[PDB]
Amino acid sequence: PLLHPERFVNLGIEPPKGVLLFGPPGTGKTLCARAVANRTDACFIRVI
Amino acid sequence: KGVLMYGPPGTGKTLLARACAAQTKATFLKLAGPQLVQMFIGDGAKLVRDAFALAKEKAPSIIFIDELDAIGTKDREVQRTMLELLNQLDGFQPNTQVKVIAATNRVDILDPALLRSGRLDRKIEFPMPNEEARARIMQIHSRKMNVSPDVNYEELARCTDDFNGAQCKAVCVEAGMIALRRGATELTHEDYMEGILEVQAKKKANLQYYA
Amino acid sequence: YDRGVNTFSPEGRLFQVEYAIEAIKLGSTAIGIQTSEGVCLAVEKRITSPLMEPSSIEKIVEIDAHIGCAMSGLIADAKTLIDKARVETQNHWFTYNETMTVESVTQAVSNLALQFGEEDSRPFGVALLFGGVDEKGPQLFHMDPSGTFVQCDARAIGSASEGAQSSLQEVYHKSMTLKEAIKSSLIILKQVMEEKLNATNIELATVQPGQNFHMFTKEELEEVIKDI
Amino acid sequence: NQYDNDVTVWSPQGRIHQIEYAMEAVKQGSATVGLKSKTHAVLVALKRAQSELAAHQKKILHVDNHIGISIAGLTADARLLCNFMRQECLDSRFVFDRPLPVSRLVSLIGSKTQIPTQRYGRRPYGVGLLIAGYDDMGPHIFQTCPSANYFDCRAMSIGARSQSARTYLERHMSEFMECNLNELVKHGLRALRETLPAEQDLTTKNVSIGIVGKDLEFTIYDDDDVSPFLEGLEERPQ
Amino acid sequence: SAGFDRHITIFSPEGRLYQVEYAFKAINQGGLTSVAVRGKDCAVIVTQKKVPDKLLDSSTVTHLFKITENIGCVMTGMTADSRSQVQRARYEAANWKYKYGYEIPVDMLCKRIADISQVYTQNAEMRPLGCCMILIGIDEEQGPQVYKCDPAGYYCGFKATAAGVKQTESTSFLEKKVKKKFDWTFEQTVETAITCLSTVLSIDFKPSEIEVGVVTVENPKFRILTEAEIDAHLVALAE
Amino acid sequence: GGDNEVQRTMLELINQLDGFDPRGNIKVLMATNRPDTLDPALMRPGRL
Amino acid sequence: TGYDLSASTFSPDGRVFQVEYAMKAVENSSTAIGIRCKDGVVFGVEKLVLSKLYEEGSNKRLFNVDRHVGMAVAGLLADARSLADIAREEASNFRSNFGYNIPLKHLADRVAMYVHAYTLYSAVRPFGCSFMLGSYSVNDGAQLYMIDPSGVSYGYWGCAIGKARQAAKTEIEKLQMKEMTCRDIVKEVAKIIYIVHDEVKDKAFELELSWVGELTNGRHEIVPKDIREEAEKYAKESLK
Amino acid sequence: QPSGNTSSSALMQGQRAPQKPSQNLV
Ligand SMILES: Nc1ncnc2c1ncn2[C@@H]1O[C@H](COP(=O)(O)OP(=O)(O)OP(=O)(O)O)[C@@H](O)[C@H]1O
Ligand SMILES: Nc1ncnc2c1ncn2[C@@H]1O[C@H](COP(=O)(O)OP(=O)(O)OP(=O)(O)O)[C@@H](O)[C@H]1O
Ligand SMILES: [Mg+2]
Repeated sequence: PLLHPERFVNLGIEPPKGVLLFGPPGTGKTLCARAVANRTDACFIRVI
Repeated sequence: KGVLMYGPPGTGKTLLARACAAQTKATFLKLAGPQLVQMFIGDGAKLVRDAFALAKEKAPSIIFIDELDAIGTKDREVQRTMLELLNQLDGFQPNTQVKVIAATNRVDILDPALLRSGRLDRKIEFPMPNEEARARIMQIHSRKMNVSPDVNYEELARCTDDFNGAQCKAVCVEAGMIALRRGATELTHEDYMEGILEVQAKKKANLQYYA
Repeated sequence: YDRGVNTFSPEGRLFQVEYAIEAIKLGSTAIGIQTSEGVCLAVEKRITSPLMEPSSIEKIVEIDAHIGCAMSGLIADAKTLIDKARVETQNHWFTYNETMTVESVTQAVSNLALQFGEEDSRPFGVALLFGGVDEKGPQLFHMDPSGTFVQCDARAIGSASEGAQSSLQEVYHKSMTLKEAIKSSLIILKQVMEEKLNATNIELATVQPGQNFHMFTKEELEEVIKDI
Repeated sequence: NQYDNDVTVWSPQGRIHQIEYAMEAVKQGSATVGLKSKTHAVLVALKRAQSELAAHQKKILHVDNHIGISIAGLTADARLLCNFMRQECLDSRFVFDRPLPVSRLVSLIGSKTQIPTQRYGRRPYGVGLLIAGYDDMGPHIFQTCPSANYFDCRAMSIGARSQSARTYLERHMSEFMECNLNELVKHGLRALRETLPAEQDLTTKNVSIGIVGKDLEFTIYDDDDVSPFLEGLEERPQ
Repeated sequence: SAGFDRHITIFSPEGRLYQVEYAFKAINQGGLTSVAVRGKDCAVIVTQKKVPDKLLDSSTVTHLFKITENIGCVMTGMTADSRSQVQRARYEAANWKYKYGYEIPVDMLCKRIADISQVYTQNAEMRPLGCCMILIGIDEEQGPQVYKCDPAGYYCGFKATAAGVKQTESTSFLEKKVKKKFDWTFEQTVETAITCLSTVLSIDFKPSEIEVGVVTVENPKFRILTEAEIDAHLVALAE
Repeated sequence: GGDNEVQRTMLELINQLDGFDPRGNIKVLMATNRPDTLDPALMRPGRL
Repeated sequence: TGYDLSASTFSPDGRVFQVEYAMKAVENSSTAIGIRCKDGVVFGVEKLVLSKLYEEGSNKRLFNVDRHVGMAVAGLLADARSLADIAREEASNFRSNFGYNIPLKHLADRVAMYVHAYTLYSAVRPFGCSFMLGSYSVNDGAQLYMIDPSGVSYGYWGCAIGKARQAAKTEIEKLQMKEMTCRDIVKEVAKIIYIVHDEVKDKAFELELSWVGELTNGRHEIVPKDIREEAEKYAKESLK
Repeated sequence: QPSGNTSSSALMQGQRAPQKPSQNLV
């Protein structure tokens, strides 16, 4: 939705705005979060 | 002057209250219970009294109260706020042109705001979605999307049970995204069924001891 | 809440048989191949101690003069299946004075299997490979704890099942000879092993139409191995 | 949730959860359809493969010269009830020298499966039978469910994603009466492609057909005589 | 409180098991009340009938059951259990007559029922059949006998009996009534019964909603009083 | 005494997470290892 | 709550919960009405169609218990079928024992006792069917009886079972049933059925009628098609 | 579930007082 915002309006849906991540400890979450902060091309905010 | 209604949390009573507010012009005034507990000074008494004074001002006024019901049945703010509510409840003008709507999901305690002797009046129960409820809900929330004409909504209502309207909305959301995965031009009954499996995070495979 | 064999699930899935299905996962691998000339069968031995007697631990047992079985999974239950197989075969021969097809033997065994809670105990926890030569030629069948029949052209069971399945899929074809199948199976077994392959870790079995006897190879495995 | 434990307990809503939980056991297996004509009854089954080099599991199994059944669900109970079928038909033939009519056989099966859903110490039989037979009143198609309810139906379909077959049967219900075999077969098996996802098509390797007629004994075809039936059909409108 | 034995039949601390008390107070959901009295040559049972609709028949509601030619019974509590109980009693009486050659007295029959219930509650897996029992019968050199059986295996016979919902008041009223003098005459018994029910229920009785049954030395045969004769009795007592 | 303060804090997030005036191209990520101890009010359609 | 799981336990107040759970479970079945005229008994049942692929003869709720007894099952179907089998066996046993037709009252008591037998042990569950029995004899007239899963049995002039159990009997009782024959009852009960919410929010149904009394010489059977269709016409125009 | 629990504490904010200004502007 941040790069190609036409498919959703073309078909007629709306993009979600929230994702929760869960699994056992060590599974690999924070790594994916760090990965998306590399090719983000937008403001990123780390929160303590 | 005041009407209560209770039911399961999935009922979406907020929908009904909001739609009734749209169907009137009585200066819509809204409130939430927990947000009233502030700063350990029974401040909720001051906010309740402000609200009712404003209602008397804007005479065509509806009070909307939805959540707060615990008053310490097992905190010094909460008794004072219940006092403010209960006293102003029966201090209303007998002419009665302001109205009060209380829509809570619990009847878990009965100490606060007795429902008899004129303190409170009408009650409404809310059922859990019935058979027509599910079909109707999916059929309304799908209305924006392109849908194939032959979706047997009856089977969907059949398979849904213990499963409420908001989740039916979630299904209506999910079928579109699923279809976008394969670039589908419109939704199909299998897309809906896969959604009806997606929202509860189950996964389908070949178990290898059936059939 | 799957602490009962006699209980279903909110999605309809029995949660006791599945556990026995995965209990085979930690047995020992075993590979089998069907071919127009006959049936070939290979296993891993996985010896424990050098002080063991090698012949005391076995994986291939000959039910009859024209049928053989390979086993993986729990040790004790294999005996209870095998003796029943032998007894049934002899009873059928006595009544009808002929030899039955392997398919009926599998049928009798499975008919015993599916009584874990049917009568009036835990299900058996083993997996079996049946290989023989009936009137239709060579035959091979696979048997799992749920009591399900299936005929397979080539199959591997035990641990490393999926590891060897993909490798085996790419080289099999119907126009095949027994001599080449033995070599291919041994190559696969070499790749999947963790110990350096030799003549004291495997044991073969072959059955042929006109050579229904001699369901073993003994100490000529050295020349079968060296040419790899 | 504590009411969701066993078969002998009710619920404050007056339902028994175990029968409902056994109901979905029929939604795990493959899909199959059945229907009848003025003079013949035909059922069609989709055979599911296991792996690339394994034989496909069989669905249609022979019962008696005038009665056959399909199968959908668990495997153990399937073979158990098949054994019961054979035993009862053979006993009737031995005692009265006549074939047993289908309706009373179905009634006996309902009586048989009723007991476990009330006693303590046994699970219900989670299998979706479909019975096709011919008797003096003509062809007959019957269905059973784990809840011990047996229905008569002119056309039916069960298994995974079976509603599409139902809708197609509804929109073509009228003309099944007057058609004969060599078009009724393809008419019926046109219902399976809806079950199939749109990337693959029905082949000659994974389908079985069973037919029973007034003068034709119950016969099963697969993998060899399917080709005459699968030739000349309208491809899916993609 | 606490419930050590709330679920099954085992001993709590202080030695009081809790299922039988629940059985005892399960007797009141019938919503009825019955009285029984004894005079020197008569035995009388009185009870009321509730008919909440007109589509109900009138001959298929009576709780008065015939045990045998000289023994009659009345029931309380729930319904089906009563029918099972009377079936058992009929079976017992027939067997006794066949085995021994003379007639069953009321005492032995009552003891047989009590023993049945006791064995029934000693073991588990059986719900202790919650209904009360009242029987009357005439025998020689003892005269009229009235007895009552208890869902816990207790039994006793006594002059004035009440059961149902208002026993605590009817029994007290009968205590006050009987102390002055014995109800010698036949019709005084019916007097006392009707007056007791009228006072405890604080209402007079329309004849169509009352059932009474009497046995007398003149004719030990069990008999049910018809509408006309109860009309006569009521107008005689209520001038 | 001390505890209730944090309560206020979380509420100030929730009503600020939604309401009126769609926030827009602002996305939020939630990550945790212990999902079963979360307030159900977070799982409302529209928030997460 | 507790105390509501086993059928062999009492509540603190003193009532067993499983039987009344069965009571409130049977409510959802379709309403069937039994009525009696001075020379016969009439059974009427409403039966909802399912899908459009049914032959209309499935799920019959009228059973030939014996040569003169009627069956009016209502609830879960399989349990009803089992009870029908039990009643048939009992009737045949009595016929063999004494060589003449069972009286209605005796058979009703036997079946009620057998039904009651399943509310004591904790290894079984109570039945989920309440039904009716009816029979006409040249010697005893017309007899009706109704059985509920609790184990209570006694007669009526007219009763109904289903969702509108009281609503139907509200307008059934305004009929002076004591003196008209069942030929008029056949046409009026169809209207009785059509009165109460038959297809207000449903898709379709179908009605079946039984016949037993003096006219058939003590025989019990389904009504002939012509009379039933005529009653259908009268009722549907009456609805207008 | 009986209680033998404990808790932390927030501070007392009110501490400030006014002071005489000492600005020097001509
Ligand atoms: N699929 C994977 N591919 C590569 N590395 C992985 C993968 N899964 C886990 N790791 C490794 O896991 C380590 C840490 O993972 P990560 O920090 O994502 O864990 P986490 O699930 O966020 O844990 P926690 O919830 O305790 O914070 C990294 O060294 C990363 O390389
Ligand atoms: N009958 C209904 N028809 C359509 N949508 C409904 C219905 N009931 C609930 N919803 C859905 O529920 C949501 C709004 O309900 P909401 O979340 O306010 O529930 P509520 O029960 O009123 O809340 P609360 O927990 O505060 O009592 C929307 O997504 C709406 O679509
Ligand atoms: Mg992390």
